Amino acid sequence: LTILVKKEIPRSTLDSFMQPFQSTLWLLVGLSVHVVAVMLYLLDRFSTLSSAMWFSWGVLLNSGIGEGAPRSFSARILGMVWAGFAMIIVASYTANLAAFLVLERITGINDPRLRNPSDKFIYATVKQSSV
Amino acid sequence: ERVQNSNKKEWNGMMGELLSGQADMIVAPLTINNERAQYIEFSKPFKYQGLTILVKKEIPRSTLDSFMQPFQSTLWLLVGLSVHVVAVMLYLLDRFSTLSSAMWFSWGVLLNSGIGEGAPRSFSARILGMVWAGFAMIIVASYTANLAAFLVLERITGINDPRLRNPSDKFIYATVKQSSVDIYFRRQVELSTMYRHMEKHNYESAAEAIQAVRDNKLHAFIWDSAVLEFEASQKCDLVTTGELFFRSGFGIGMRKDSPWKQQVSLSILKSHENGFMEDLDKTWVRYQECDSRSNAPATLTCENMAGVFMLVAGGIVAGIFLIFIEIAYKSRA
Amino acid sequence: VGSLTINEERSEVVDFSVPFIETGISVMVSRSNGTVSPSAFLEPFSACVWVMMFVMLLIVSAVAVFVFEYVTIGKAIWLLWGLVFNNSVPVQNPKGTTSKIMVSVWAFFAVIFLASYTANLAAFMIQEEYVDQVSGLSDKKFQRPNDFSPPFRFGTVPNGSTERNIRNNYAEMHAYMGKFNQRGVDDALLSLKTGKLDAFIYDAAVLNYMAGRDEGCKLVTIGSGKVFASTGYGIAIQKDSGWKRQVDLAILQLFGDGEMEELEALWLTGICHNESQLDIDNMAGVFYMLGAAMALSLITFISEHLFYWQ
Amino acid sequence: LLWGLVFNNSVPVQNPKGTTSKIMVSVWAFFAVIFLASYTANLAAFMIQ
Repeated sequence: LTILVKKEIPRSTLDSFMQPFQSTLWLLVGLSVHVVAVMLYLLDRFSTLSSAMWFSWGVLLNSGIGEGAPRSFSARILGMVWAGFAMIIVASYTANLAAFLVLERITGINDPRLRNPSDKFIYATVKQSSV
Repeated sequence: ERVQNSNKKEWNGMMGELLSGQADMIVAPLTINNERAQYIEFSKPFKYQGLTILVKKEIPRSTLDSFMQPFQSTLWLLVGLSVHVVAVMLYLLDRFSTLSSAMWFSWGVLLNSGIGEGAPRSFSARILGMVWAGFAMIIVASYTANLAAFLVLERITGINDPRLRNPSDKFIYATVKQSSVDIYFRRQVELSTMYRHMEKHNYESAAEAIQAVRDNKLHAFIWDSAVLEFEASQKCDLVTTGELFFRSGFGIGMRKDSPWKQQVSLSILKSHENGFMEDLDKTWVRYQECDSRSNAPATLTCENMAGVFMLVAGGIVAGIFLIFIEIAYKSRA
Repeated sequence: VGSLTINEERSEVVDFSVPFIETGISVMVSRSNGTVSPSAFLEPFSACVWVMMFVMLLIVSAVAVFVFEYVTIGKAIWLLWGLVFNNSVPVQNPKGTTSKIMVSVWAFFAVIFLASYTANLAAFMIQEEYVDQVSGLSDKKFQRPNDFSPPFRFGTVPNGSTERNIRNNYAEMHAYMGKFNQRGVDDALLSLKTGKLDAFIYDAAVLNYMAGRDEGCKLVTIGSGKVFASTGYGIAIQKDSGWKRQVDLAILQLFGDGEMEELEALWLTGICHNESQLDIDNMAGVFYMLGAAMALSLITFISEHLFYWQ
Repeated sequence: LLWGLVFNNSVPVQNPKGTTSKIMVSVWAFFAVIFLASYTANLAAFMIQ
């Protein structure tokens, strides 16, 4: 003898089409891009100007878009930890994408759903049978 | 026990000294049984605990020794030979439609290092380079996943274990002689055979069996949780395995019908009321740890880096010699 | 017989039997969302790896000089950072084929490196457990709830033993809890599920049953089984009657036979007995590692006024 | 050009002229980073189950 139950739905993470955390996949990081571009502009100004964001996005997206390195080292040391931060957020995105994709019914007559009865579960068998 | 091969039952050890008038109170971790409480009055019993099993934790390793060698049997140099023969193939495709530099192109295709070369002029080499980069992405993704596989990847459970219920020679079991565990086992009939396997290996003190478990002469030990759970928190190499059998608490053993039997049953409860015992076991019991054995392999021990740094430590030495040979070639031709 | 605890306020009038079921004062916590660690996995790579990186990185300046002898001051580390963190930053390669070797070693160190750190991080963030944001009754949250946007709401049933125990240790606690009385156990669960109550305080055995008999098995109780005032159940009896010492024997005999674990099949068994990064805003530590550098870039800007004196 | 950035490689490739050409490659790079992190994700889910 054995027990028959109905399988559930459970979903895949298809509906997160590049939105697993789009609440907190913030545009605040893009504002951070813009203000560090303003900061590198001011560091290069008072020691290649309007193109700084076309540099910085090419730092971000691993796309070699055709710009020049900052001449001052004070912007370069910021770019070092900026690339380190970019590696950190892409690694965290990879791990949090894997977390969605790596992640219990009744067990016998010794289950308190079935041994101790209730209203939330309904049990039945064929009448006048061996069960 | 029945002693002197006669009709006399004396009480060994401490309780006989309580019965013989050597004392009038017992203040010790003394459990509550049906046989001792036949004529010895107890108190409200200090605590609530149970019996549990003590075993020795294993080694298990991390994957530090795979310093860039998880599969160095099959992390083949055959792929480098494949690099060399596809460089020869691109050379021949560019020749008979940038020559000696083709491997300095192709390695820069492989290692995501933009080393300063030119694209092949013919498209027939370019379509090979497309699927070559796709293959490079495939092998680096497989290496990442197989590195994660090493880093993402069972002891006895109660008296209902066939290692322990059905006895054998490969496991040795012991408890302290003349204790409450020997009473609980001789009382039970279903465990009688287990007790008959227990009769040839028992010990006389707690520390004897605790030291003997760590010397692998004794694979398991049975005692109370309120000592073994402390001992597995200080000598931090051993572990318990969960559930309890005989849930009780240590009580004060008194002589029968002493007049303090109403006082000490009050004051114990009073000490359970105003927060004294929580200060007491915070001072004495849960004051120290090493680490809770939740079996979390998700941790570091990236302590050593020797096998992965030794490749650059040999590269820095051999590179000046290869530079000297290269400039001797430049001077020659 | 029934559910009836043992204490001192009842032992003066009534005599008692042997303690009967281990219990105490516990606390049922809300069914909160899952949480990852409040920081990125910056645990001890900095002990060995992050410090070996600099000292094995800086040594190539000698060979970078030696290849130009037979471009090092600012360009060398600017090259050597771009390939270790997987970026096509526009960087001029060094001259000559003899300089091309060590970068080709460093790229293989990079691919081993980042695939290691992603590996360890991916091992770490799918095995870490949620940590119990409230612990113990001695916490400031369980003290006078002063500094808390809307503050903590403790539930209790105002007739019984736990009220008379809490009125003799923390007067202002129950003086605040007097506005938060409950009229039943299921009404306490319904008030906890609808956001009307933050935490509930009751006996250990009933709470440990209802933790195991909820339709979901979300978060239940603070810690695992940490009880405040550990006591027992019992059987009340006529004071100093002769029928006490017999039941005192017989109950211990029951403890001698193991029949409570045979009576476990009705008693306390259950379902789920401890068997999304909207909270990714815990990245403020690395944002502090951002803005600290945003300080230092000004600091170096100030020390870039030193050629005015030199 | 469009193969070198989708499979994460610094192949020596001349960028196109003008800032107006620079937009679609900057979209494609974000498609690449979504792409490879997807395929590594699904593969890493697949080979430990």
